[PDB]
Amino acid sequence: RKAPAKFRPLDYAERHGYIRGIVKEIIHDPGRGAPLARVVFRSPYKYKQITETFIANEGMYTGQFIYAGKNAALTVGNILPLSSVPEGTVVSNVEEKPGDRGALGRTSGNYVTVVGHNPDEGKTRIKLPSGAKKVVPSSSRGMIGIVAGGGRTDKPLLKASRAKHKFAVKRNRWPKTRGVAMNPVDHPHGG
Amino acid sequence: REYATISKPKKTVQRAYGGSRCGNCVRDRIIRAFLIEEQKIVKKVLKEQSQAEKKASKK
Amino acid sequence: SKRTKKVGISGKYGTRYGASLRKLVKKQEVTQHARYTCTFCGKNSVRRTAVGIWSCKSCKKTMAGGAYTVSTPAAAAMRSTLRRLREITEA
Amino acid sequence: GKAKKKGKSGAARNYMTRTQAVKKLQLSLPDFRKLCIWKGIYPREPRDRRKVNKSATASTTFYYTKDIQYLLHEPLLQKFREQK
Amino acid sequence: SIGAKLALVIKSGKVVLGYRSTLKALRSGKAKLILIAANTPPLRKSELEYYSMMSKTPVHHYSGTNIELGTACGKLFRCSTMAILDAGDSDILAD
RNA sequence: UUUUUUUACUUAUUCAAUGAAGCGGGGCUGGACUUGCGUCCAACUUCUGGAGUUAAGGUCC
RNA sequence: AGGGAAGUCGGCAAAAUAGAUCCGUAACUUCGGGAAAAGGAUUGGCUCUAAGGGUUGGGCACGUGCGUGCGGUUAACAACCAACUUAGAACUGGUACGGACAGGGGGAAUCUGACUGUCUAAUUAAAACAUAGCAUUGCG
RNA sequence: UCGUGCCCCGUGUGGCGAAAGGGAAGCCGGUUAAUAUUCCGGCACCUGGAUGUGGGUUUUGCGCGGCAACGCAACUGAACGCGGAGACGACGGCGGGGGCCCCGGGCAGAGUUCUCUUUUCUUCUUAACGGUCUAUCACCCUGGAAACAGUUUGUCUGGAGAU
RNA sequence: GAAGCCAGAGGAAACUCUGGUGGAGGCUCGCAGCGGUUCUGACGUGCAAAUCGAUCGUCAAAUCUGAGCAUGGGGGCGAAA
Ligand SMILES: [Zn+2]
Repeated sequence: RKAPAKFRPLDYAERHGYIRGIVKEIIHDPGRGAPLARVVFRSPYKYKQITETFIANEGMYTGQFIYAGKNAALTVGNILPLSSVPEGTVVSNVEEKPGDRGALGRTSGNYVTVVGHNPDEGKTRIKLPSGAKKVVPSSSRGMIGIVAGGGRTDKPLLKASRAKHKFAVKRNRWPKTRGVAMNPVDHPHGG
Repeated sequence: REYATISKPKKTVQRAYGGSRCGNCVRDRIIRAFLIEEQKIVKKVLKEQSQAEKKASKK
Repeated sequence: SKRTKKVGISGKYGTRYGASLRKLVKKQEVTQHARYTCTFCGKNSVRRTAVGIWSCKSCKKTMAGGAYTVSTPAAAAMRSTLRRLREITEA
Repeated sequence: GKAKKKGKSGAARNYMTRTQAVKKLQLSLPDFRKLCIWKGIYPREPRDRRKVNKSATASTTFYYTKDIQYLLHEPLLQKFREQK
Repeated sequence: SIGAKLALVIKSGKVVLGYRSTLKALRSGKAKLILIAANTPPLRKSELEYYSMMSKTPVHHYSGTNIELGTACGKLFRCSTMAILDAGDSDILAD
C-alpha cells in the first residue's frame, strides 16, 4: 500500500465548476478486495500536476478522462455532489460530511443509492449497502457507479492456505481458536 | 551511474523526446497536439458564431 | 479428446474439498481464466491480472471489472439506468 | 576514499558573487560598496562563471572568497552598526 | 440498409479495407467514401476525419465495431476503416 | 425580580480539513419569474492517454 | 532338518515382497479416484538385424563473382558427418541373471477424524487443535 | 537614488537503524616461516578539481547524414517540470553462452611389457581492461493477404497491415 | 496426468468417440533437510541433566532456515498442550 484511497480535497474548482483528471493506472491494493485508480489532475495554482488515488468503479479504464465537480456530467467515474445527481443514482465512496473524502460504499461490488432530496434544508436521503437509511448534507460527494471487483465472495476459498494468504496481508487474526477449546483461565467459554 | 561516463549522443536519439520516448509515441503526440489545437480553433469559431447569433437575437 | 466426464478444470483438486464445493469453484475458475474480446480494439486478448483488473495484451488497456468476469450484470444494468437517468435529466 | 561531490571545490570555493558577499557580511549594499572601495577589494572574473553560480550573467560581479573573509574582520563593521 | 449497400459495393464496386490503404486512397484523392468503425481509436478517427475534410470526402460513422464492419464487408477479419473508390451499381454515395 | 418549558443565537468548549486559496457581502453581465423592479441563479474548461510554468499586452511617466 | 503361529495378552520380532518390460486388475465412489488393487509372464552373456538424424549441392539466354528474362519440382539423387534409444532373431553358461547394492507383503472388514497441516522441548502425536464450508450476534 | 531596500518560491523539517537488501572503481604473474584482488612487477579503472593542446562548431551563429527505425569523436542549455534506471514473487518446460564432464589426432615425458596392448596416464593455458565484427525480442520501409497464411515442444499472431 | 491445443472419424448443429499434445495439484514413491512412530532395542554413577542404532512421518508447500526488529511477568505469546 502506497496511499489511502481518497477524493481530492473539496476546493474552489469542485465547489463551483469541474476539474478534469486522467486515469493512468488501475492497480491492485493488497489487503483490499477492490482495485484502485491513479488519477492525475492539474493544480489550479501551480504548474506541477497532482496525482490522486481513487477507489475504481466498474467500467473505468486507463486513459479515461474523469471529471470532479458540481458541473460534472452524470457518467461512471465522475465525482459529483449528491445535489447534482437525480434520485435512483447509485454512487461510491460517499462522504458522510462534505470534505472527509469518502466514507460510505467502498468495498468491492458495493454502492449507495440516492433515495431522495430535501432541497430546503440541503439534505439527501441515501440507502447504504447494509440496508440502512441515512441523511447527509447535499454537498457530500460520490463517484458514479459501482465499486469494481464485485462477486468476490461467491468463490469458495477451499483451502486453509488460501485463507492464510488472504488474512496475512490483512493482519486479521488467523487461525481462530475456539473459546470452548481453551482452559477456563484463557476464555470465559473455556472448559 | 555508468551513464555519467558516456557522452551525450550515445545516451539519446536525435529527435524530440529522444532517449525518453519512442518514435511511435512521439508521432502520436505530434498528431494529437495538432488535431486538438485545430479542434480548439473550430470550437472557438462555432462559439463566436453562436454568440453573434444570440446577440443579434437579443438586439 | 475429452478426458474427464464432469470435473473439467476442477480435476486438479482430486477427491478433496467435496463435490459441491468443487462444482461451485469451477464456474469462477472457468470465467476467471477465459479470454475475452476487447471492447476497445476488438481482439480476443483481454485477460485478468488481479481481482477486478482486466488488461488487453494487444492495445494495453487496463479496465476495472468484476472479480471473476469482465463485467457484472449489476454494473451492466446500472449503466442502462444511468443512461436512462442522464437522458431524462438532459431532456 | 569517500567520493567527492561536484561543485564542492575549485572555482566554486574560490569565488563569491556580490549578492553572496553582501549576505555573508550582513551589510547593506552602499556600506558594502564603500568598504570594498576603501579596502581595495576588486572584481574578479572566473574562467567559467557557471561553475561558481548557475544564474550568473555577463553583468554578475565576482569577488575573492578570501577577500570577503578578510573583510569579516574589519573594525569598520562595528562602527557602521554603532552609527545605525 | 447500409449493410445491403456495402454488400452491393463489394459485389460490383471497388473498395480498399484498412487504415494504411484508406490513407493512401485519401492522399490520392480518388476516394469517394470513408467508413469509420465505432470502436476506432479517437486519435485515428480524428486523423481520418481531417484527411477526408482536406480531400472533401464524405465520412460515414459505422455504428458497429471493426468485427461487424469486416463481417459487413464479407471478410473473416476485422476492419476499423475502409474507403469506397467506385460505387459500382449501389447508391451508397447518394445520402 | 425570580422558577419551569421551548427557541433561537455565538463568544466559551468540542470535531474535521487545508500548502490555512478564493468565505461573507456588494458591483458588472446574462436568464427567469415578479411587481411594473424585488428576489434566485448563473458566469469559467467535456470527441482524442498532447502541451500548459520565467505575463504577453494596454496605458501614464 | 521336519512341521508352519501349535508360541504369546497380542504374529512382538524376524522371514517373505521389492527395480524394470509385458498381460491383466473387483467392490465401492464425492466420477476425480480406488490402482503399483488383486493375479500372472519375463530379465545374464555373445553375435547380428531393423527403425528412429544433420549439413551442403540444380539448367539456359544476355549485361558482367552479382542483376534480370525464363524454364523444373524424381535432389524420390549424390557427397560428407553424427549420437543414443527402441524393437526383433540366432547361439551359449546356469544351482542363481534388478546374481552385490538398492528395493511395496498383499487381501476382507469394523470403529474413528473429512482431507494437507499443528501441540504437550525431556513419559501421552491422538477421535485433541486448526482447517475450508455453514450459522448466529453487534456496529453507518 | 526618496540609496539603508525590493522581489521570487513552498517542501517540509533532525538523527540512528543491514560486514546476506541498495551501492563509483582492479586484473594477471610472482613473492613469505607466517600477509596478500592489500606487498613487487606489468597492465588498468573510478571519483573530484584546475587548466592547456589537438580536433569540432560558427561570417546561414549553437553539427551533419538516413524515407524511416536511427547513426556518427564532439555538437550550448538556468528556473521550473516530465520520464527512465536503482527496483524486485513462485514454479514449469524450451533455446543461447561460459566452465566442468566425455571422444579423436599430434609433439614431449612417465608407467606396463611371460604374453598382449600403434598401449594407459600427465602438460598442451590465456585475466581485468579496450578495439572491431557479429548475435533471440522488438522497431522501420515497400506492399496488401480466403484456396486464409505465418508459426512454437507448448496455439498464438495478422487490414489496428500478416507472409 | 487437470484445463487449453492439434488431427482423424461421426453428428443438421450442439456435441460424441479415437490418437496425440500439454504439464495442473496445500497429489504421490523417494535422496538431502525437517520431524520423531516403533523396538521386552543400545545406554541407565551415559559420549549425552534426553545421547546412539534400526525403523518410521513429511519432502515444492499451512516446507526448512540466518540476521535485523517487535511483544515483558497483575504481562507476553499460544493451529489451545
Ligand atoms: Zn484491446
